[PDB]
Amino acid sequence: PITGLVYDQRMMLHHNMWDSHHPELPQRISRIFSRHEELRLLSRCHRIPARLATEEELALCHSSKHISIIKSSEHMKPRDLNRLGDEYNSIFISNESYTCALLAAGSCFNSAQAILTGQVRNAVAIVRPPGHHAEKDTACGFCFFNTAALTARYAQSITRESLRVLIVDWDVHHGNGTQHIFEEDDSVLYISLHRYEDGAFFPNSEDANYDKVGLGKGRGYNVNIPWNGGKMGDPEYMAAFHHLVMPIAREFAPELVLVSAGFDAARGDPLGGFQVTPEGYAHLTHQLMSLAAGRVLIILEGGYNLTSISESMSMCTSMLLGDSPPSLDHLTPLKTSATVSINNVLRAHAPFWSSLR
Ligand SMILES: CN(C)c1ccc(C(=O)N(CC(=O)NCc2ccccc2)Cc2ccc(C(=O)NO)cc2)cc1
Ligand SMILES: [K+]
Ligand SMILES: [K+]
Ligand SMILES: [Zn+2]
Repeated sequence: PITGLVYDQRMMLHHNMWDSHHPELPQRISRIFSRHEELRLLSRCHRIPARLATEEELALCHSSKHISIIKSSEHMKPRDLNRLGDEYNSIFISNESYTCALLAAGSCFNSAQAILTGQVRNAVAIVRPPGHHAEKDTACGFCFFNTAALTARYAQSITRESLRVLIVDWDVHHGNGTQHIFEEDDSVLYISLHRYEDGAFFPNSEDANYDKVGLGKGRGYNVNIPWNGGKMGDPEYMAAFHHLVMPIAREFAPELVLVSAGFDAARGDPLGGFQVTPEGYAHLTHQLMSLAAGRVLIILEGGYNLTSISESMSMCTSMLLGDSPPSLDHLTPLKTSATVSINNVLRAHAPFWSSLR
């Protein structure tokens, strides 16, 4: 029962060459990694080597046009990199972005393979750039390829096509890319908790609302938990896990759990506006570990307070290693709008899940 860890400093090379103060800094992952060494979590883990995703593996979720357009950025001069990135919503590109995107996806492939072959029980992936905003045919919100979506498809390719994968997305933003990719799919259950503000928060789309339950055979397999008008924290996310995430997950019975683990909902994040504590993330991780015989892969998405994301993700790795979960409140009453949100999701998904009756 070992925990895997994958990290490669080459993923720092991707950067915003016109703004050295951009929040998607290279030091996001180096600070997370350095904290794992200071807390002596690194030497307790088994080091998974990073690798490059192949274009065939990328084609599991993305179109040939999108892959070839991102690949062509390798050769561009800065003036043309700037024009190309301006065609997207919140995207900056450099000459090494494609390679870094390949390394983030290939690293999680090796981690899922290590989990599904039994080499490790679970794993953590300290990777960048993130992926959950990336669509089949376009890049968006600092994401080029959908690392979590690709990993679920890669997981099915090395086991069986119908492998039931649960994607839990606790990044403060809606994973619009992951939802659309698996929207008609009933083998991948997508559960996202995200700040919504009636569609005013990025990515500013009503697709993130609670009534989007999936399409076709995927009806019931898309669970949006949208927060509105409130500084959500540990009590709200714990109650969402107790009423929605866990009863639906246990009925779905996943064989593999992927966590789009953004930490921009953590306390102190400069743009998330929430106050989830590192002990809160630790509790959420310990919960998910009770699923799928403990086969949990935690993939870094967003998070932009260097101290916050380093302490938060370190708490998650400590849970995967088997350390005792923190004791939290449980009796703290929720903000009223959070009870409204949880009740709205229960109402929209009760027809599809007998555990929600
Ligand atoms: C350079 N600096 C300091 C910022 C730049 C953009 C924002 C921002 O606001 N966005 C969201 C957004 O709404 N942009 C439109 C807009 C228009 C006018 C005013 C304000 C915003 C970008 C963003 C995208 C994805 C993720 C993510 O993947 N997180 O995990 C994070 C952030 C903040 C600071
Ligand atoms: K989310
Ligand atoms: K789905
Ligand atoms: Zn985010």
